[PDB]
Amino acid sequence: SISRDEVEKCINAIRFLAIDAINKSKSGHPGMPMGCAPMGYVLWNEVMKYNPKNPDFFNRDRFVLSAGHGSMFQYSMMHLTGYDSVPLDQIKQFRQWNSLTPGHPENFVTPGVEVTTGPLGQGICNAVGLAVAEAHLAARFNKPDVKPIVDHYTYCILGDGCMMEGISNEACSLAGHWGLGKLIALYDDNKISIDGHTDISFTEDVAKRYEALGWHVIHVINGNTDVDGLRAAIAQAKAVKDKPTLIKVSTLIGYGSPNKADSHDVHGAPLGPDETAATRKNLNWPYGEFEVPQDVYDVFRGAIKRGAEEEANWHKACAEYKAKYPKEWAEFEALTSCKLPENWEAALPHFKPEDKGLATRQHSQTMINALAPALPGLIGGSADLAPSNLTLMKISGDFQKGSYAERNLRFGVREHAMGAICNGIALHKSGLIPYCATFYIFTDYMRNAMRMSALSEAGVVYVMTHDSIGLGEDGPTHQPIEHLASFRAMPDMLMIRPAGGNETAGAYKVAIANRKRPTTIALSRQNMPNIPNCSVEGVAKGAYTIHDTKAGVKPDVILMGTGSELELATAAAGILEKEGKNVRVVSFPCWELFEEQSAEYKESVLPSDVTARVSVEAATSFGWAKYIGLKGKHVGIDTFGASAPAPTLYEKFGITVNHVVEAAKATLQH
Amino acid sequence: SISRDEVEKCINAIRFLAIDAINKSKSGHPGMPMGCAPMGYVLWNEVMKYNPKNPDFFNRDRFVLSAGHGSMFQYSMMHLTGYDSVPLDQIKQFRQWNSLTPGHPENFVTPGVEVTTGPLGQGICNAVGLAVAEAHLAARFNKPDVKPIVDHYTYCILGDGCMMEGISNEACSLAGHWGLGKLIALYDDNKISIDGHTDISFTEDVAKRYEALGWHVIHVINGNTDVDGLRAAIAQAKAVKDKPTLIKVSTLIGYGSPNKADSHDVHGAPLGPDETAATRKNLNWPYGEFEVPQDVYDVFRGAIKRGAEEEANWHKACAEYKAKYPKEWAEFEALTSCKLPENWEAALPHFKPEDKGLATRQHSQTMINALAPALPGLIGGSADLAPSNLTLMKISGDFQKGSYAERNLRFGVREHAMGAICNGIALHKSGLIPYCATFYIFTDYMRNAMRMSALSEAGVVYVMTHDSIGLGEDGPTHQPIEHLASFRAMPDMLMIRPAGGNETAGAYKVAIANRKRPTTIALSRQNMPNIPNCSVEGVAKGAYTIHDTKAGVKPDVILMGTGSELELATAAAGILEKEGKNVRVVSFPCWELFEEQSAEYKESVLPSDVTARVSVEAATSFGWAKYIGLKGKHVGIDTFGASAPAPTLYEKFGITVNHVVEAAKATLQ
Repeated sequence: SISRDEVEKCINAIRFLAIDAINKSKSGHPGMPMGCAPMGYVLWNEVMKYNPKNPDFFNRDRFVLSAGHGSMFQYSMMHLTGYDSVPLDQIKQFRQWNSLTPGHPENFVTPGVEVTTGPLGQGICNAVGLAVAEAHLAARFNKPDVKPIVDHYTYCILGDGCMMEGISNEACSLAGHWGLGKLIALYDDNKISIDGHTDISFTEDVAKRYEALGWHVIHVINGNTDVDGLRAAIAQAKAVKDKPTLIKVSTLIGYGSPNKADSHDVHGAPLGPDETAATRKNLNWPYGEFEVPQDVYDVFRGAIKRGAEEEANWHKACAEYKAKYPKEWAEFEALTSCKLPENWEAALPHFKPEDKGLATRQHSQTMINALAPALPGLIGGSADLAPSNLTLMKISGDFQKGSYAERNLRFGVREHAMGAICNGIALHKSGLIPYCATFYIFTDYMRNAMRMSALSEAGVVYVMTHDSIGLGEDGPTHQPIEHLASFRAMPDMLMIRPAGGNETAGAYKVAIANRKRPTTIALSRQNMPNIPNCSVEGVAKGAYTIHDTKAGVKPDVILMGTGSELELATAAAGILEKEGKNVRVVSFPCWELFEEQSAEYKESVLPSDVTARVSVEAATSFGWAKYIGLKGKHVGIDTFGASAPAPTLYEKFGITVNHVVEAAKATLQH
Repeated sequence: SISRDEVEKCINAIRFLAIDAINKSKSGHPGMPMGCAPMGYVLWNEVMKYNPKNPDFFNRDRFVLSAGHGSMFQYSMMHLTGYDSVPLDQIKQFRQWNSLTPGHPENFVTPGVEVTTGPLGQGICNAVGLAVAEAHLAARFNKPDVKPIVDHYTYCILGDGCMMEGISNEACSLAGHWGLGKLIALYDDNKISIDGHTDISFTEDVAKRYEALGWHVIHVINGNTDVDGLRAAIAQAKAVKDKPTLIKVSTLIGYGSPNKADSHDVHGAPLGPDETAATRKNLNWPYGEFEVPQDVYDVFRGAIKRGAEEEANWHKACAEYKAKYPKEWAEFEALTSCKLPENWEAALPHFKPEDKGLATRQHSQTMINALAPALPGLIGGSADLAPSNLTLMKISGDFQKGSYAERNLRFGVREHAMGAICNGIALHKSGLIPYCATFYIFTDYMRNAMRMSALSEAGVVYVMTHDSIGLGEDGPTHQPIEHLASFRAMPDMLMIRPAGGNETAGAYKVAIANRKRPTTIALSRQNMPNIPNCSVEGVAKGAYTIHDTKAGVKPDVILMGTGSELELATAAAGILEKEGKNVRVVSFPCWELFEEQSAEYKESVLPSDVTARVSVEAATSFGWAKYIGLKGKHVGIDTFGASAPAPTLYEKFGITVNHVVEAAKATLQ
């Protein structure tokens, strides 16, 4: 198909597209793309299965750049191979306003970028999730007597920064435990990022750690010019079926640059005009700024016909599968379409006040088991112990090596990777709906992956038990206080705190409907009543009125509560009513959804001329002023907790009916 | 000396103290204390150097329980050996209100508990930092011709949960790289250690991973009864001087329980009455609830006399060192007293408006260099960032194997472990004042360690650059939005966002003064002016007035800003004044310190009858209603950012002088 000199020319086109883009932006990271260009050549021209004119081709191989600062690498490949999202005009707007070439790769901007990377380590974990999705669907759907309808590899390029982050060890431990033989990680072993060389903080035996994790390791000593060995390494990775593979590819950062190759300076600053001149000379490249030779395009643009044929062949496979297995095909199509099934929502049960109250962590278990039969894509699990979490799907077993069709995932004590792996599962874009679960307090371990769900529009459902001092004796290491505020402040993340059974159903209904935005649901250890007028529909409104003393009469005072504290507000209202006050009780399960309601709706709940307002929530008062104002009062806890039984903690910290009444009286004086 | 039989008796006394305590509390984790009891016997009765009547003995070995759910293990040991913080009556109040025996070990509650653990993985990291402290002080102060004045080991017990958490791989990578030969980690390898999960989720070769990280590894195949082998393992760990040692100790969780040993049930629920009587039977233990046999006390309480001797010997070594090295001794004593040097605060420079503006990340570099010569305990560094950041102390070099006396630490891309390591450095209680640094956005990687700083009353200074969309082109993966709010909400963490040089000095003055509470300082990429009336002292008030149109006259509108946005408030004030308004400008560098002021002070800054209020900050509106009210307006950004040059981002997102002016006009109604 191609000569060694024309491969070399193709390799250098990748290099100079990156270099010239970063010179023009005056911002960015040329050294990694210069070192990785040979891998890009092999991956995009010889190995990966994809359709550049259809980034949504179900059975494409997935590529993730975990080393996201090297974004000009991926954009160079995508332009070269004919993706319509990265024409040359977009290369020339790297890092500019409203370009499709942001500084770090972003799935939500650029068709053909699978996930969002940049924060180091996230990408490799997302790749693990993408491989889980492939393995799961392959196991559930492939039949032995016809061609496979699910069969693709997951490729990830990562560097020393990714290898230092603990999240990567977590995820790679899991990938080894699960035997994910279609995950292939290419490690850019170039001895750098931002503090000199790596002999300064990073002298561990990375290949030996990966063996310890259950990976197959292959060493490419010369990733600068050994294209044959890169091809051979990738073939050997494919022949190892039962373990993920790490290809350790030694490169020179900034390869080509006479003066700045193998330096820290080429990591995170443009080469600049002088050195770019010298690099063109040194690599014998006569082509001008952004000018890729036509023969190089005729090579890379071969991906267009090759991808069209791959996709046509997969359609052939699917037609033949459908012929023999129409029922299974119909299920595969309905799932992978990402359309939610007709009537799934009716699976959710309803509660009456007469139903004896349960903890919302128990309601949540009810919801998971109600939904799993209705939602073929529901998949997930815990970092915990589902005894102390209640998050298993009774209809399925445990996902493991040799039982990849099973739907319950056991992450171990790996919160951060669990989140990022879930991102990958959702962003496979095959209709899998990932939920994951731990104590709410341990959201602090996994905060960046959770933010990546919100940024990348990945509808992960975060099911978070033990939401407050209600957990009791484990004490303030385990008791959330700031956490609700922290997620309310986070853009594009729903933070739902249901009070009772209906609102827990309501919380899950919103979470499932939000395929493109994550939902965190804060759940109690302790029992709570089913309060009259709490509803499924009320959750969707974010805040809704559940009591007025007198219909049609403006409240004297508004009491707002959430979750386990809503009952303090309803009880306080009864007391205040007996003194002749007109009280409105508002349940506030989701602030974000209340802000998505009309002005008229928000005013109907919280009339602007009623400033006598109390909020109650076993969490900080921080943020509450948005609704309680300067003249209102919060009943909660703004300090850390303490180690004691929950009923003692509620009394000692003053989270009580009597304090709600006192506060209501204070706000009536203003 | 002691017989095998008397040892066994002592081991069982640990087991039953823990079991009986957890039965009474009806809450807790007996399995790990039952499996680790032999290690406890060896460590407390034979190996560790400590004074149970002086938990502040400078040269004590440090012990950290990383597996913090096993807290009754440590409390049992402390009680048996004579610590006055854990009398029997406190054993009987495990997990109760205001006891000295909280569910997880807490340094701020119980003298003799060194750090706060429970969140898995934190303890091993904090142990790395305690080892760093010891290695550093030893290298700075020990002299080759007299007995050392710094010489102690750092012991950590950790389990499968800590081993699965990424933070521990980060910290153990650093400990290997640094060759921390006085760190000895005892790994409770009790598979069924849950979660996860037996041969579910966790099948990696932990010993091989640790070899990869540069550790020496020892296997104790029978941690249930091989006391001789545990003794030998610890001796071998001490003989390896140039690597941290992992002793992999195979135990049966719940050892002694005939029906629930080696089960998930015994991990995190009390044995209960039936299984406790069975265990009493199975272990041939006749003694009643909380009854430690006197002959077991006479063994364990030997720590009193041994501890007094150890501490007297250390005092002897100190007298001999002082005789020959009186200057160096004076320095050691002043540092290790934890008292801050008189006049250290004078080291901070002052700025005036004609001084050309700089980025607060540059001001912070100035402050670090001003303080380092004045503060002998200043130590710290960065997570792969000191060129973009600017956080090196020019008076010292790089902490590494062979140069432990140096004060700049290079953590690599390991933000979470950096923070926990720093907790350990602080909580060595030897005067070291740790700072650590990264882009503010990456606080999300390290959030639990930061929260542990606040809970544990550790005075770590978090120096966080690139605080906003002012960073520009890296885009929304790197641009903080919710971060200021998230730290404002965190209990007992100061979140300071200085505007200009004076406030940067004032942020550092606050941070260093606070040896028992952490400070996070958010710093800009971009330059900003030195604004008139900004001051060191104003930062300590948290919010303060920097402009009024007319002395004596009540504002019509109050503009409040922080950091790089304070200039937008001052410029907007001038425009509004030219129209005829009276304007007050308030700088809001630290919300926490403002809330510590008197009601009269708060009212002096934010008069209650003036409700026309605008806040401006390149961050979310969330939280700001506390000061702007329902009628006020925020100029900021509540969405994620975007990848473009910073000036473009400020204009597109509406964070401009003109938007402050328009917002102010809207609030005036």
